Amino acid sequence: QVQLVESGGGLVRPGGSLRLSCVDSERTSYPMGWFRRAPGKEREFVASITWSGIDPTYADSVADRFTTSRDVANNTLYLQMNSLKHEDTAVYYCAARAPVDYDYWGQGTQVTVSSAAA
Amino acid sequence: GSHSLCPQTGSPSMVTAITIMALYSIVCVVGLFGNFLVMYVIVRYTKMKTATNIYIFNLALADALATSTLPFQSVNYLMGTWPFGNILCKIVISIDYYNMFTSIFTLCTMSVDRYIAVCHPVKALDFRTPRNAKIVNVCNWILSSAIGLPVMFMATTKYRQGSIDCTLTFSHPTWYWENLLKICVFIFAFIMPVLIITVCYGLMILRLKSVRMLSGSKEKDRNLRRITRMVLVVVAVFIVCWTPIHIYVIIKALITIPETTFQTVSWHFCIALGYTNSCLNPVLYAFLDENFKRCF
Ligand SMILES: CO[C@]12C=C[C@]34C[C@@]1(C)[C@@H](c1ccccc1)N[C@H]2[C@@]31CCN(C)[C@@H]4Cc2ccc(O)cc21
Ligand SMILES: CC(C)CCC[C@@H](C)[C@H]1CC[C@H]2[C@@H]3CC=C4C[C@@H](O)CC[C@]4(C)[C@H]3CC[C@]12C
Repeated sequence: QVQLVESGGGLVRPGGSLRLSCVDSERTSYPMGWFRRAPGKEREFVASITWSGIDPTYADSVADRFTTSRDVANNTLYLQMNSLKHEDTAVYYCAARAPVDYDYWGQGTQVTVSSAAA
Repeated sequence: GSHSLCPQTGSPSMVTAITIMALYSIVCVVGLFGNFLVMYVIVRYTKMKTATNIYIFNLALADALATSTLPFQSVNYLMGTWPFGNILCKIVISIDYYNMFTSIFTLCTMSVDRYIAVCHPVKALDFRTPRNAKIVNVCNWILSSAIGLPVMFMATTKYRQGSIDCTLTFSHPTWYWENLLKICVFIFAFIMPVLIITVCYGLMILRLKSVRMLSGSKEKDRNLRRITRMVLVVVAVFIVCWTPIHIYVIIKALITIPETTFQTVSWHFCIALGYTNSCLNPVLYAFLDENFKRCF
């Protein structure tokens, strides 16, 4: 049905930056939300944005460091993560709404904040 | 040159003086209450962690300071004279110019911010940070200082037919620099803001109307109706509230008009309309903001 393609994850040193992107190239859904699950924690809301791309909503834990945007022309969702800490190490999931809580979820992308990176 | 002191010869009637008094009082009370409520909700609940709340707080603070000058202007109208002295004349005039521009520049920034979000979503990732929102507020304050600081030096009290006018004194020749100030105010506080918000919101709507989503065209038409409606409201409110006083100031610089009751009442009504923009901005930009709405 819907295939959410997540990109941009991986390893970063603490204080570094990552940009996640998520697309549904078939236009069958609107990627609009970002969630994450730490290794031992529950799934937690990170950020979301309206269909228009105008109004983002951030979790208090990331409001000072994360920015989200939506390219309405090509249905791409972005998450810019700055000043990454260890508490940001998690699998990040893209969430999308059908054109007709979210209806679709990506398989997730690992984000690991460690000093053993470059 | 006359400024605060209005040539009123032909003492006002009962109904007109009460009307102008109720005008200044209502706009002041509504402006102070609405903007202090926004600042309270931000300080107490939302906490100003996001760029949007940083802009909203900056707008509410400027709008509250703008309406805080109205009790001085009311008394100045009652007594037909500025009674607060030279120091308060400089302070109130400077606060009044500073926060006219700070209010207007902030609502322009909110228009540019929304235009960037829709039309440059990649660059929006860098622009729409709390750090940049604070930088923009500082840059806008520096720009507002180009007029807010000089009027602090130019403003003074001088005698005018026994009564006292809190006015501005200019370098020689006065007829050049006084009219240059009026022109610069007209273009930085009205012309440029009208151009910025109409072009930014217009280009934002054009981009949103160009998306074709293979499925839910009804959900797209619905959101476009709501956004276009909000765009028309915030632009119409700015134009209705600010055009009368700006045009009135220009006309009085060009021609001499017959001092009548209708001229006097219309002048103070146009002044009040300008401060009503500070009364409506909490509704348009705070209470109707998507995230601010949820926190109520
Ligand atoms: C000409 O008198 C004013 C007319 C509207 C105005 C307030 C004023 C009544 C006046 C003023 C400002 C502060 C204290 C006393 C008088 N300063 C002028 C203000 C000064 C700024 N404030 C917001 C309004 C709007 C305005 C618009 C254009 C302009 O050239 C001047 C003004
Ligand atoms: C909705 C917006 C665009 C309407 C703009 C209203 C403007 C054009 C109106 C509002 C008040 C009007 C003024 C009110 C009264 C007079 C009296 C007269 O002695 C000179 C014209 C003058 C000064 C009018 C000029 C035009 C004026 C400034």
